[PDB]
Amino acid sequence: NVENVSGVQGFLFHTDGKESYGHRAFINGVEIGIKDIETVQGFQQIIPSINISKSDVEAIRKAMK
Amino acid sequence: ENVSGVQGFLFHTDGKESYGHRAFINGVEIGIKDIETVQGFQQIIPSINISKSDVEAIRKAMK
Amino acid sequence: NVENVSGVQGFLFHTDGKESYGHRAFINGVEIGIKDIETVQGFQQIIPSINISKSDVEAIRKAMK
Amino acid sequence: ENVSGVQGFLFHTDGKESYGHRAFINGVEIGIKDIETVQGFQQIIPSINISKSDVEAIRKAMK
Amino acid sequence: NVENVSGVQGFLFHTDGKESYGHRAFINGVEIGIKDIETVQGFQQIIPSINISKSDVEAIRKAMK
Amino acid sequence: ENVSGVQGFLFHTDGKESYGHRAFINGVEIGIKDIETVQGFQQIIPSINISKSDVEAIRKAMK
Amino acid sequence: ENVSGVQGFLFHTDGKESYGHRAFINGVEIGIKDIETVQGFQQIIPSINISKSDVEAIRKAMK
Amino acid sequence: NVENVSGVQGFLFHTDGKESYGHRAFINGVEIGIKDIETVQGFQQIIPSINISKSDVEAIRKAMK
Repeated sequence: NVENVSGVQGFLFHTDGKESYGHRAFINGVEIGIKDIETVQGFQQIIPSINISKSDVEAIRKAMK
Repeated sequence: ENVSGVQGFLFHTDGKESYGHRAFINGVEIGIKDIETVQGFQQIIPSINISKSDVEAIRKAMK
Repeated sequence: NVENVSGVQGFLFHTDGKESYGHRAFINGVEIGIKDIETVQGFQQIIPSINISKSDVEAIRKAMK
Repeated sequence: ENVSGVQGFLFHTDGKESYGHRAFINGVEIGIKDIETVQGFQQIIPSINISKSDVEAIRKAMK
Repeated sequence: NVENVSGVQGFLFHTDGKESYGHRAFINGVEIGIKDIETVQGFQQIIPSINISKSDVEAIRKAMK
Repeated sequence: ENVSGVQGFLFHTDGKESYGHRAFINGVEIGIKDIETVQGFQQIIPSINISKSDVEAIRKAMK
Repeated sequence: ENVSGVQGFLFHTDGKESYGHRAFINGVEIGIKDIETVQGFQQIIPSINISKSDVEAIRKAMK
Repeated sequence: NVENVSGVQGFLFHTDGKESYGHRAFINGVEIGIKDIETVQGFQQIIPSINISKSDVEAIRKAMK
Protein backbone atom coordinates (compact mmCIF):
# COMPACT_ATOMS: atom_id res chain seq x y z
CA ASN A 1 0.00 0.00 0.00
CA VAL A 2 2.30 2.73 1.33
CA GLU A 3 6.03 3.13 0.81
CA ASN A 4 8.65 1.61 3.12
CA VAL A 5 10.79 4.40 4.58
CA SER A 6 12.68 2.10 6.98
CA GLY A 7 14.89 0.23 4.54
CA VAL A 8 13.86 -2.98 6.32
CA GLN A 9 11.96 -5.87 4.74
CA GLY A 10 10.98 -8.94 6.73
CA PHE A 11 8.98 -10.15 9.69
CA LEU A 12 9.17 -11.28 13.29
CA PHE A 13 8.13 -14.84 14.00
CA HIS A 14 7.44 -17.01 17.05
CA THR A 15 5.30 -20.00 17.98
CA ASP A 16 2.59 -20.25 20.60
CA GLY A 17 3.00 -24.04 20.58
CA LYS A 18 4.39 -26.18 23.37
CA GLU A 19 8.09 -25.85 22.36
CA SER A 20 8.78 -22.13 22.02
CA TYR A 21 11.92 -20.93 20.24
CA GLY A 22 11.55 -17.37 21.51
CA HIS A 23 11.22 -14.50 19.06
CA ARG A 24 13.20 -14.47 15.81
CA ALA A 25 13.12 -12.36 12.67
CA PHE A 26 14.01 -12.27 9.02
CA ILE A 27 15.54 -8.85 8.34
CA ASN A 28 16.53 -8.19 4.72
CA GLY A 29 16.90 -11.91 4.11
CA VAL A 30 18.98 -12.52 7.25
CA GLU A 31 17.56 -14.67 10.04
CA ILE A 32 18.39 -13.56 13.58
CA GLY A 33 17.34 -14.36 17.10
CA ILE A 34 15.89 -11.61 19.28
CA LYS A 35 16.97 -11.60 22.91
CA ASP A 36 14.93 -8.80 24.51
CA ILE A 37 11.24 -7.91 24.38
CA GLU A 38 12.18 -4.25 23.90
CA THR A 39 13.60 -5.15 20.49
CA VAL A 40 10.50 -7.16 19.55
CA GLN A 41 8.23 -4.21 20.33
CA GLY A 42 10.56 -1.85 18.46
CA PHE A 43 10.52 -3.87 15.25
CA GLN A 44 6.77 -4.41 15.58
CA GLN A 45 6.56 -0.70 14.71
CA ILE A 46 7.99 -1.30 11.22
CA ILE A 47 7.60 -4.97 10.15
CA PRO A 48 4.85 -7.59 10.54
CA SER A 49 4.84 -10.14 13.35
CA ILE A 50 3.51 -13.58 12.45
CA ASN A 51 3.22 -17.06 13.96
CA ILE A 52 5.28 -19.95 12.56
CA SER A 53 5.22 -23.44 14.04
CA LYS A 54 8.59 -24.86 15.04
CA SER A 55 8.07 -27.72 12.56
CA ASP A 56 7.69 -25.24 9.67
CA VAL A 57 10.72 -22.99 10.28
CA GLU A 58 13.01 -25.20 8.17
CA ALA A 59 10.75 -24.84 5.13
CA ILE A 60 10.40 -21.07 5.62
CA ARG A 61 14.19 -20.72 5.81
CA LYS A 62 14.61 -22.27 2.37
CA ALA A 63 11.99 -19.96 0.86
CA MET A 64 13.64 -16.91 2.46
CA LYS A 65 16.80 -17.73 0.47
CA GLU B 1 5.92 -1.17 -0.75
CA ASN B 2 5.77 -4.73 0.59
CA VAL B 3 7.41 -4.47 4.00
CA SER B 4 7.25 -8.21 4.72
CA GLY B 5 9.79 -9.25 2.09
CA VAL B 6 7.42 -12.07 1.11
CA GLN B 7 5.73 -12.46 -2.28
CA GLY B 8 3.50 -15.42 -3.04
CA PHE B 9 0.40 -17.27 -1.92
CA LEU B 10 -0.82 -20.24 0.07
CA PHE B 11 -2.77 -22.89 -1.81
CA HIS B 12 -4.82 -25.96 -0.93
CA THR B 13 -7.76 -27.94 -2.26
CA ASP B 14 -11.08 -28.62 -0.57
CA GLY B 15 -11.56 -31.68 -2.79
CA LYS B 16 -11.70 -35.26 -1.59
CA GLU B 17 -7.93 -35.88 -1.95
CA SER B 18 -6.21 -33.17 0.08
CA TYR B 19 -2.56 -32.33 -0.47
CA GLY B 20 -2.48 -30.21 2.69
CA HIS B 21 -1.46 -26.57 2.64
CA ARG B 22 1.42 -25.46 0.43
CA ALA B 23 2.79 -22.09 -0.59
CA PHE B 24 4.87 -20.30 -3.16
CA ILE B 25 7.09 -17.93 -1.20
CA ASN B 26 9.46 -15.78 -3.28
CA GLY B 27 9.25 -18.31 -6.11
CA VAL B 28 9.99 -21.32 -3.86
CA GLU B 29 7.29 -23.95 -3.36
CA ILE B 30 7.07 -25.43 0.15
CA GLY B 31 4.72 -27.56 2.19
CA ILE B 32 3.19 -26.17 5.37
CA LYS B 33 2.73 -28.66 8.20
CA ASP B 34 0.83 -26.77 10.91
CA ILE B 35 -2.29 -24.61 10.96
CA GLU B 36 -0.51 -22.03 13.12
CA THR B 37 1.87 -21.35 10.22
CA VAL B 38 -1.00 -21.17 7.72
CA GLN B 39 -2.80 -18.56 9.81
CA GLY B 40 0.45 -16.67 10.37
CA PHE B 41 1.16 -16.35 6.66
CA GLN B 42 -2.50 -15.54 5.95
CA GLN B 43 -1.74 -12.23 7.67
CA ILE B 44 0.69 -11.25 4.89
CA ILE B 45 -0.03 -13.24 1.68
CA PRO B 46 -3.23 -14.37 -0.07
CA SER B 47 -4.63 -17.87 0.37
CA ILE B 48 -6.36 -19.46 -2.63
CA ASN B 49 -7.86 -22.78 -3.70
CA ILE B 50 -6.16 -24.94 -6.35
CA SER B 51 -7.43 -28.38 -7.32
CA LYS B 52 -4.95 -31.25 -7.13
CA SER B 53 -5.32 -31.76 -10.89
CA ASP B 54 -4.22 -28.17 -11.60
CA VAL B 55 -1.15 -27.98 -9.35
CA GLU B 56 1.17 -29.33 -12.06
CA ALA B 57 0.20 -26.52 -14.44
CA ILE B 58 0.54 -23.84 -11.75
CA ARG B 59 4.00 -25.20 -10.90
CA LYS B 60 5.11 -24.74 -14.50
CA ALA B 61 3.77 -21.17 -14.60
CA MET B 62 5.59 -20.30 -11.38
CA LYS B 63 9.39 -20.07 -11.12
CA ASN C 1 -3.54 1.04 -7.74
CA VAL C 2 -2.45 -1.21 -4.87
CA GLU C 3 0.61 -3.44 -4.67
CA ASN C 4 0.62 -7.08 -5.81
CA VAL C 5 1.53 -9.31 -2.86
CA SER C 6 0.85 -12.57 -4.72
CA GLY C 7 3.83 -12.65 -7.06
CA VAL C 8 1.38 -13.52 -9.86
CA GLN C 9 0.71 -11.40 -12.95
CA GLY C 10 -1.81 -12.43 -15.57
CA PHE C 11 -5.46 -13.20 -16.16
CA LEU C 12 -7.99 -15.97 -16.61
CA PHE C 13 -9.75 -16.12 -19.96
CA HIS C 14 -12.67 -18.00 -21.50
CA THR C 15 -15.26 -17.46 -24.22
CA ASP C 16 -19.04 -17.39 -23.91
CA GLY C 17 -19.30 -18.09 -27.65
CA LYS C 18 -20.56 -21.26 -29.28
CA GLU C 19 -17.21 -23.14 -29.23
CA SER C 20 -15.93 -22.97 -25.65
CA TYR C 21 -12.32 -23.83 -24.88
CA GLY C 22 -12.93 -24.06 -21.15
CA HIS C 23 -11.03 -21.79 -18.77
CA ARG C 24 -7.38 -20.94 -19.39
CA ALA C 25 -4.94 -18.46 -17.89
CA PHE C 26 -1.76 -16.54 -18.49
CA ILE C 27 0.29 -16.77 -15.30
CA ASN C 28 3.60 -14.89 -15.35
CA GLY C 29 3.73 -15.13 -19.12
CA VAL C 30 2.92 -18.87 -19.19
CA GLU C 31 -0.33 -20.04 -20.76
CA ILE C 32 -2.04 -22.97 -19.03
CA GLY C 33 -5.35 -24.76 -19.15
CA ILE C 34 -7.46 -24.94 -16.01
CA LYS C 35 -9.22 -28.23 -15.36
CA ASP C 36 -11.36 -27.58 -12.26
CA ILE C 37 -13.74 -24.78 -11.31
CA GLU C 38 -12.20 -24.70 -7.83
CA THR C 39 -8.96 -23.44 -9.38
CA VAL C 40 -10.79 -20.81 -11.44
CA GLN C 41 -12.49 -19.41 -8.34
CA GLY C 42 -9.20 -19.49 -6.43
CA PHE C 43 -7.30 -17.46 -9.01
CA GLN C 44 -10.25 -15.09 -9.38
CA GLN C 45 -9.24 -13.92 -5.89
CA ILE C 46 -5.90 -12.58 -7.16
CA ILE C 47 -5.98 -11.96 -10.96
CA PRO C 48 -8.57 -10.58 -13.39
CA SER C 49 -10.91 -12.81 -15.37
CA ILE C 50 -11.73 -11.62 -18.89
CA ASN C 51 -13.50 -12.86 -22.01
CA ILE C 52 -11.51 -13.67 -25.16
CA SER C 53 -13.10 -15.04 -28.33
CA LYS C 54 -11.63 -18.29 -29.62
CA SER C 55 -10.69 -16.52 -32.87
CA ASP C 56 -8.59 -13.96 -30.96
CA VAL C 57 -6.55 -16.28 -28.72
CA GLU C 58 -3.80 -16.69 -31.33
CA ALA C 59 -3.23 -12.93 -31.48
CA ILE C 60 -3.26 -12.60 -27.68
CA ARG C 61 -0.66 -15.39 -27.39
CA LYS C 62 1.79 -13.46 -29.56
CA ALA C 63 1.34 -10.29 -27.50
CA MET C 64 1.84 -12.24 -24.26
CA LYS C 65 5.33 -13.19 -25.51
CA GLU D 1 0.97 -2.77 -9.18
CA ASN D 2 -0.59 -3.99 -12.43
CA VAL D 3 -1.77 -7.50 -11.59
CA SER D 4 -2.93 -8.30 -15.13
CA GLY D 5 0.52 -8.39 -16.70
CA VAL D 6 -0.88 -6.34 -19.59
CA GLN D 7 0.23 -2.82 -20.55
CA GLY D 8 -1.26 -1.05 -23.54
CA PHE D 9 -4.49 0.16 -25.07
CA LEU D 10 -7.17 -0.68 -27.59
CA PHE D 11 -7.63 1.70 -30.49
CA HIS D 12 -10.14 2.21 -33.30
CA THR D 13 -11.59 5.00 -35.41
CA ASP D 14 -15.20 6.11 -35.68
CA GLY D 15 -14.45 7.65 -39.08
CA LYS D 16 -15.91 6.51 -42.38
CA GLU D 17 -13.10 4.02 -43.15
CA SER D 18 -12.90 1.69 -40.16
CA TYR D 19 -9.82 -0.43 -39.53
CA GLY D 20 -11.64 -2.45 -36.86
CA HIS D 21 -10.35 -2.73 -33.33
CA ARG D 22 -6.63 -3.11 -32.71
CA ALA D 23 -4.45 -2.99 -29.63
CA PHE D 24 -0.94 -2.48 -28.39
CA ILE D 25 -0.38 -5.16 -25.76
CA ASN D 26 3.05 -5.15 -24.10
CA GLY D 27 4.49 -3.32 -27.10
CA VAL D 28 3.01 -5.74 -29.66
CA GLU D 29 0.36 -4.47 -32.08
CA ILE D 30 -2.45 -6.92 -32.88
CA GLY D 31 -5.83 -6.91 -34.54
CA ILE D 32 -8.92 -7.88 -32.55
CA LYS D 33 -11.57 -9.80 -34.46
CA ASP D 34 -14.51 -10.13 -32.06
CA ILE D 35 -16.42 -7.70 -29.85
CA GLU D 36 -16.28 -10.18 -26.96
CA THR D 37 -12.50 -9.78 -26.89
CA VAL D 38 -12.75 -5.98 -27.10
CA GLN D 39 -15.09 -5.87 -24.10
CA GLY D 40 -12.90 -8.35 -22.23
CA PHE D 41 -9.78 -6.24 -22.61
CA GLN D 42 -11.74 -3.06 -21.85
CA GLN D 43 -11.91 -4.42 -18.30
CA ILE D 44 -8.12 -4.11 -17.91
CA ILE D 45 -6.70 -1.58 -20.44
CA PRO D 46 -7.91 1.78 -21.79
CA SER D 47 -9.71 2.08 -25.11
CA ILE D 48 -9.09 5.21 -27.18
CA ASN D 49 -9.89 6.65 -30.61
CA ILE D 50 -7.17 7.05 -33.26
CA SER D 51 -7.90 8.23 -36.79
CA LYS D 52 -6.72 6.02 -39.64
CA SER D 53 -4.44 8.85 -40.82
CA ASP D 54 -2.64 8.96 -37.45
CA VAL D 55 -2.02 5.23 -36.92
CA GLU D 56 1.29 5.33 -38.81
CA ALA D 57 2.68 7.98 -36.46
CA ILE D 58 1.45 6.17 -33.34
CA ARG D 59 3.09 2.97 -34.61
CA LYS D 60 6.45 4.74 -34.85
CA ALA D 61 6.11 6.15 -31.33
CA MET D 62 5.28 2.72 -29.92
CA LYS D 63 7.81 -0.13 -29.75
CA ASN E 1 -0.51 9.06 -8.05
CA VAL E 2 -2.06 6.03 -9.76
CA GLU E 3 -0.38 3.48 -12.00
CA ASN E 4 -0.12 3.86 -15.79
CA VAL E 5 -1.86 0.90 -17.45
CA SER E 6 -1.54 2.32 -20.98
CA GLY E 7 2.18 1.82 -21.57
CA VAL E 8 2.27 5.41 -22.88
CA GLN E 9 4.26 8.27 -21.34
CA GLY E 10 4.15 11.77 -22.78
CA PHE E 11 1.88 14.69 -23.55
CA LEU E 12 0.00 16.48 -26.29
CA PHE E 13 1.06 20.04 -27.01
CA HIS E 14 -0.20 22.98 -29.06
CA THR E 15 -0.06 26.77 -28.97
CA ASP E 16 -2.92 29.24 -28.74
CA GLY E 17 -0.62 31.95 -30.11
CA LYS E 18 -0.85 33.63 -33.49
CA GLU E 19 1.20 31.00 -35.41
CA SER E 20 -0.36 27.63 -34.63
CA TYR E 21 1.52 24.43 -35.43
CA GLY E 22 -1.53 22.24 -34.94
CA HIS E 23 -1.51 19.49 -32.33
CA ARG E 24 1.61 17.43 -31.70
CA ALA E 25 2.66 14.93 -29.05
CA PHE E 26 5.60 13.31 -27.35
CA ILE E 27 4.80 9.60 -27.04
CA ASN E 28 7.44 7.50 -25.29
CA GLY E 29 10.12 10.01 -26.23
CA VAL E 30 9.04 10.21 -29.89
CA GLU E 31 7.66 13.48 -31.25
CA ILE E 32 4.82 13.17 -33.76
CA GLY E 33 2.31 15.39 -35.46
CA ILE E 34 -1.39 14.69 -35.01
CA LYS E 35 -3.56 15.12 -38.07
CA ASP E 36 -7.12 14.55 -36.81
CA ILE E 37 -9.04 15.90 -33.82
CA GLU E 38 -10.37 12.38 -33.14
CA THR E 39 -6.82 11.31 -32.27
CA VAL E 40 -6.28 14.33 -30.02
CA GLN E 41 -9.43 13.54 -28.03
CA GLY E 42 -8.45 9.87 -27.84
CA PHE E 43 -5.02 10.54 -26.37
CA GLN E 44 -6.49 13.16 -24.03
CA GLN E 45 -8.03 10.14 -22.27
CA ILE E 46 -4.59 8.81 -21.27
CA ILE E 47 -1.92 11.57 -21.36
CA PRO E 48 -1.85 15.26 -20.38
CA SER E 49 -2.45 18.05 -22.88
CA ILE E 50 -0.42 21.21 -22.34
CA ASN E 51 0.33 24.50 -24.08
CA ILE E 52 3.80 25.19 -25.51
CA SER E 53 4.67 28.36 -27.40
CA LYS E 54 6.12 27.86 -30.87
CA SER E 55 9.30 29.65 -29.75
CA ASP E 56 9.83 27.12 -26.94
CA VAL E 57 9.37 23.85 -28.86
CA GLU E 58 13.06 23.67 -29.81
CA ALA E 59 14.12 23.78 -26.16
CA ILE E 60 11.51 21.20 -25.13
CA ARG E 61 12.73 18.85 -27.89
CA LYS E 62 16.25 18.83 -26.46
CA ALA E 63 14.97 18.07 -22.95
CA MET E 64 12.78 15.25 -24.28
CA LYS E 65 15.97 13.53 -25.53
CA GLU F 1 3.10 6.43 -12.18
CA ASN F 2 4.08 9.66 -13.94
CA VAL F 3 2.15 9.53 -17.20
CA SER F 4 3.67 12.72 -18.61
CA GLY F 5 7.18 11.35 -19.08
CA VAL F 6 8.50 14.59 -17.56
CA GLN F 7 10.47 14.86 -14.31
CA GLY F 8 11.77 18.20 -13.07
CA PHE F 9 10.73 21.69 -12.08
CA LEU F 10 10.47 25.25 -13.31
CA PHE F 11 12.51 27.86 -11.48
CA HIS F 12 12.77 31.66 -11.45
CA THR F 13 13.63 34.46 -9.05
CA ASP F 14 11.44 37.33 -7.92
CA GLY F 15 14.56 39.34 -7.05
CA LYS F 16 15.65 42.54 -8.74
CA GLU F 17 17.80 40.81 -11.40
CA SER F 18 15.51 38.32 -13.14
CA TYR F 19 16.93 35.46 -15.19
CA GLY F 20 13.50 34.68 -16.64
CA HIS F 21 11.91 31.27 -16.29
CA ARG F 22 14.05 28.16 -16.65
CA ALA F 23 13.45 24.48 -16.02
CA PHE F 24 15.15 21.18 -15.38
CA ILE F 25 13.31 18.66 -17.55
CA ASN F 26 14.57 15.07 -17.32
CA GLY F 27 17.94 16.34 -16.11
CA VAL F 28 18.32 18.90 -18.92
CA GLU F 29 18.32 22.60 -18.05
CA ILE F 30 16.54 24.88 -20.53
CA GLY F 31 15.31 28.43 -20.74
CA ILE F 32 11.61 29.13 -21.25
CA LYS F 33 10.79 32.13 -23.41
CA ASP F 34 7.00 32.51 -23.22
CA ILE F 35 4.48 32.60 -20.39
CA GLU F 36 2.20 30.21 -22.29
CA THR F 37 4.88 27.52 -21.98
CA VAL F 38 5.41 28.27 -18.28
CA GLN F 39 1.70 27.86 -17.56
CA GLY F 40 1.57 24.73 -19.70
CA PHE F 41 4.34 23.02 -17.78
CA GLN F 42 2.91 24.24 -14.47
CA GLN F 43 0.13 21.73 -15.15
CA ILE F 44 2.57 18.81 -14.86
CA ILE F 45 5.70 19.84 -12.88
CA PRO F 46 6.29 22.01 -9.80
CA SER F 47 7.36 25.64 -10.08
CA ILE F 48 9.71 26.98 -7.39
CA ASN F 49 11.74 30.10 -6.59
CA ILE F 50 15.55 30.05 -6.76
CA SER F 51 17.66 33.16 -6.22
CA LYS F 52 20.14 34.06 -8.95
CA SER F 53 22.99 33.58 -6.45
CA ASP F 54 21.93 29.97 -5.76
CA VAL F 55 21.45 28.74 -9.35
CA GLU F 56 25.11 27.72 -9.69
CA ALA F 57 24.85 25.40 -6.68
CA ILE F 58 21.55 23.90 -7.85
CA ARG F 59 23.11 23.26 -11.27
CA LYS F 60 25.91 21.24 -9.67
CA ALA F 61 23.43 19.19 -7.62
CA MET F 62 21.36 18.42 -10.71
CA LYS F 63 22.60 16.18 -13.55
CA GLU G 1 8.05 8.03 -3.75
CA ASN G 2 10.44 8.93 -0.92
CA VAL G 3 11.32 12.55 -1.60
CA SER G 4 13.85 12.81 1.24
CA GLY G 5 16.44 10.49 -0.28
CA VAL G 6 16.80 8.86 3.14
CA GLN G 7 15.97 5.23 3.96
CA GLY G 8 16.52 3.82 7.43
CA PHE G 9 15.62 4.26 11.07
CA LEU G 10 16.82 5.70 14.35
CA PHE G 11 17.38 3.27 17.20
CA HIS G 12 18.10 3.49 20.93
CA THR G 13 17.46 1.52 24.10
CA ASP G 14 15.56 2.61 27.19
CA GLY G 15 17.45 0.02 29.24
CA LYS G 16 19.86 0.78 32.05
CA GLU G 17 22.96 0.91 29.80
CA SER G 18 22.20 3.46 27.09
CA TYR G 19 24.19 3.56 23.87
CA GLY G 20 22.66 6.92 22.92
CA HIS G 21 20.80 7.42 19.68
CA ARG G 22 22.09 5.80 16.50
CA ALA G 23 20.69 5.38 13.01
CA PHE G 24 20.95 3.36 9.85
CA ILE G 25 20.78 5.89 7.02
CA ASN G 26 20.98 4.43 3.50
CA GLY G 27 22.71 1.34 4.88
CA VAL G 28 25.30 3.32 6.87
CA GLU G 29 25.25 3.12 10.67
CA ILE G 30 26.06 6.37 12.50
CA GLY G 31 25.86 7.79 15.99
CA ILE G 32 23.72 10.84 16.67
CA LYS G 33 25.08 13.27 19.24
CA ASP G 34 22.34 15.87 19.75
CA ILE G 35 18.61 15.69 20.42
CA GLU G 36 17.97 18.37 17.78
CA THR G 37 19.24 15.95 15.13
CA VAL G 38 17.16 13.08 16.53
CA GLN G 39 13.98 15.17 16.36
CA GLY G 40 14.92 16.40 12.89
CA PHE G 41 15.28 12.91 11.49
CA GLN G 42 12.16 11.76 13.34
CA GLN G 43 10.29 13.92 10.82
CA ILE G 44 11.38 11.67 7.94
CA ILE G 45 12.36 8.18 9.23
CA PRO G 46 10.96 5.86 11.92
CA SER G 47 12.45 5.69 15.41
CA ILE G 48 12.43 2.31 17.16
CA ASN G 49 13.77 0.67 20.32
CA ILE G 50 16.56 -1.93 20.14
CA SER G 51 18.14 -3.45 23.24
CA LYS G 52 21.91 -3.22 23.56
CA SER G 53 22.11 -7.03 23.47
CA ASP G 54 20.35 -7.16 20.08
CA VAL G 55 22.32 -4.46 18.23
CA GLU G 56 24.98 -6.94 17.07
CA ALA G 57 22.36 -9.10 15.34
CA ILE G 58 20.63 -6.11 13.74
CA ARG G 59 24.01 -4.91 12.44
CA LYS G 60 24.56 -8.24 10.68
CA ALA G 61 21.10 -8.13 9.11
CA MET G 62 21.67 -4.60 7.83
CA LYS G 63 24.18 -3.76 5.08
CA ASN H 1 3.04 8.02 -0.31
CA VAL H 2 2.68 9.97 -3.56
CA GLU H 3 5.04 10.05 -6.53
CA ASN H 4 7.91 12.54 -6.86
CA VAL H 5 7.40 14.61 -10.02
CA SER H 6 10.29 16.99 -9.29
CA GLY H 7 13.24 14.71 -9.98
CA VAL H 8 14.75 15.95 -6.69
CA GLN H 9 15.50 13.79 -3.65
CA GLY H 10 16.94 15.26 -0.48
CA PHE H 11 16.31 17.74 2.30
CA LEU H 12 17.16 21.18 3.61
CA PHE H 13 18.93 21.32 6.95
CA HIS H 14 19.91 23.97 9.49
CA THR H 15 20.51 24.23 13.23
CA ASP H 16 18.70 26.38 15.78
CA GLY H 17 21.68 26.00 18.12
CA LYS H 18 24.11 28.70 19.15
CA GLU H 19 26.50 28.29 16.17
CA SER H 20 24.36 28.48 13.04
CA TYR H 21 25.76 27.34 9.70
CA GLY H 22 22.94 28.93 7.72
CA HIS H 23 20.74 26.79 5.50
CA ARG H 24 22.19 23.90 3.51
CA ALA H 25 20.72 21.03 1.51
CA PHE H 26 21.37 17.58 0.16
CA ILE H 27 20.04 17.53 -3.41
CA ASN H 28 20.37 14.20 -5.22
CA GLY H 29 23.28 13.23 -3.00
CA VAL H 30 25.09 16.56 -3.44
CA GLU H 31 25.55 18.85 -0.45
CA ILE H 32 25.25 22.58 -1.14
CA GLY H 33 25.00 25.79 0.79
CA ILE H 34 21.97 28.02 0.28
CA LYS H 35 22.63 31.75 0.19
CA ASP H 36 19.16 33.33 -0.04
CA ILE H 37 15.94 32.76 1.88
CA GLU H 38 14.01 32.84 -1.41
CA THR H 39 15.74 29.59 -2.40
CA VAL H 40 15.01 27.99 0.98
CA GLN H 41 11.29 28.74 0.65
CA GLY H 42 11.31 27.51 -2.95
CA PHE H 43 12.80 24.13 -2.11
CA GLN H 44 10.53 23.84 0.93
CA GLN H 45 7.78 23.37 -1.67
CA ILE H 46 9.30 20.09 -2.89
CA ILE H 47 11.66 18.56 -0.25
CA PRO H 48 11.57 18.24 3.54
CA SER H 49 13.30 20.71 5.84
CA ILE H 50 14.83 19.25 9.00
CA ASN H 51 17.05 20.30 11.89
CA ILE H 52 20.58 18.91 12.21
CA SER H 53 22.98 19.96 14.96
CA LYS H 54 26.34 21.29 13.79
CA SER H 55 28.07 18.45 15.68
CA ASP H 56 26.11 15.84 13.69
CA VAL H 57 26.63 17.14 10.14
CA GLU H 58 29.87 15.16 9.69
CA ALA H 59 28.10 11.88 10.45
CA ILE H 60 25.17 12.73 8.16
CA ARG H 61 27.58 13.52 5.32
CA LYS H 62 29.07 10.03 5.47
CA ALA H 63 25.62 8.41 5.41
CA MET H 64 24.58 10.57 2.44
CA LYS H 65 27.44 8.99 0.45
